[PDB]
Amino acid sequence: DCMFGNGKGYRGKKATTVTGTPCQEWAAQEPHRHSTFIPGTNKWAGLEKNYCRNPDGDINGPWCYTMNPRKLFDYCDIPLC
Ligand SMILES: O=C(O)c1cn(C2CC2)c2cc(N3CCNCC3)c(F)cc2c1=O
Repeated sequence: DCMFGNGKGYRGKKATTVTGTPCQEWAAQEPHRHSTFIPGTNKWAGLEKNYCRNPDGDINGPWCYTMNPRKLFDYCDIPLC
């Protein structure tokens, strides 16, 4: 699928970053601990499995926590609608 504007409403199944790195699941706390952007308390941003999302409305578009233990997050690569 494509993304509208900055992709805040994107609900597709892309689950890798721009470089191909697998995404970490939003509910997971490994390999990266995070107190923010958890599905338990954010019920409105579609924080589902390990899919690319944009809960903070970054102009750069949808992103995910990465499975690389050194690198916290990266943007994904989804075309503009
Ligand atoms: O406290 C935390 O766990 C985090 C706090 N922040 C904000 C900076 C204070 C984050 C910001 C991130 N970026 C997402 C993409 N748009 C820019 C901000 C991010 F990927 C993760 C976190 C955290 O885990």
